[PDB]
Amino acid sequence: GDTRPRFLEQVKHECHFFNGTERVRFLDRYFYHQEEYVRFDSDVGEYRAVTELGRPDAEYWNSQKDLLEQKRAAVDTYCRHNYGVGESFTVQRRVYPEVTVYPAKTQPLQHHNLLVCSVNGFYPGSIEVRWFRNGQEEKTGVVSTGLIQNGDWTFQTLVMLETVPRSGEVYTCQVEHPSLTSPLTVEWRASSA
Amino acid sequence: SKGLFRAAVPSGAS
Amino acid sequence: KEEHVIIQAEFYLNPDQSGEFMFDFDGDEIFHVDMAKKETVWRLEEFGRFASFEAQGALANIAVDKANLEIMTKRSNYTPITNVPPEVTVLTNSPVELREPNVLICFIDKFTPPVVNVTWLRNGKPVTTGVSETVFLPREDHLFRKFHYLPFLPSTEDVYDCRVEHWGLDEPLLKHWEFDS
Repeated sequence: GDTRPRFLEQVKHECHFFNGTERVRFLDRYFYHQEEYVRFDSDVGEYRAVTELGRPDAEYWNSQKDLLEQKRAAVDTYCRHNYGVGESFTVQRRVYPEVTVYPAKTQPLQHHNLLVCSVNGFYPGSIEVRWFRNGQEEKTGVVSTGLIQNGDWTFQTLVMLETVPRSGEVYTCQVEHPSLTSPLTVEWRASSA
Repeated sequence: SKGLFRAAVPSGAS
Repeated sequence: KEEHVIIQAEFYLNPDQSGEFMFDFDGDEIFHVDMAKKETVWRLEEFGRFASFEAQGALANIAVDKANLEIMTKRSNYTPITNVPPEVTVLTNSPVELREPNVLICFIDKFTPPVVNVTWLRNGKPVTTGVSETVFLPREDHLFRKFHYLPFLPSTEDVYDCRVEHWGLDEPLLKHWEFDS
């Protein structure tokens, strides 16, 4: 609808945490459209122009002593401080996965099918999902969507297995996740239903 | 028990 | 590699005169500031019990960003942003069973500028009832992502779509979903 040209300023103040808070890196990043033009990186300790467009800003701001000391304190005053405030419901947050198993194509036996394992609602992102046929793990024929972020502090993943079920067979999906102290296991037995 | 988030401030350009 | 990242992300966009202030923990939103209401808005209501944020401070930042934008626009010889059209994916919150409450999720990815018109369609007719959306979320490549949500009761009779408009697309983009039987 609107074909008027557009103009965008972004600013990202980023705190990167390694080994709890025992190493923190603070980045103050300025963007024009998508182009980073100037940044302060606590590891460098002054502003550096990323693109020629940022030189006037790097040079002006680096001439301001109070400004630099202030950016140099940001690892503590800003990053550690905010890590403190949010830690309890972010870093510590754990929601259990829900596991559901089903065939994708309602087919007869001795015919190719995808058994779907749907893992849903979990936090944080890290998870592992294993398929077994009888008691034997199968890493062959595993087709996965990967980690999908739902945008609401939960993730899902869908892990499918390529089978040809014959009816004397049992298949199992095993899930591990930090919220759990033991795997959640879900079975599917090969028959008409 | 109730903490306050601090905003980092952008500098005015030349 | 790093355990966690907290990003305070701001923008201002002309000539729309529109801006965002938000916090982000590992790619999920803690909160944002509704520039209209001048209020902090927690992504989950529970976060607000544990923390607080002086929203007036966000609006000041935005004013600095607006004023800077004017400067940057000149400095670039009035070079505008290149549209990057979005990718859209629709998926369910949990697996689909008939008559069992569920939520359709519209994941809108890898676009800029942060202006989109989104509409859930049920059988080609819009639906506002019970729906929700995030603000525009930052990406490491400096594009944006966004989610929309529609509660629904699955059915053999219904079809659904996520209709996304954006200046980088020639036409509206529909992503389709229907009960799978």
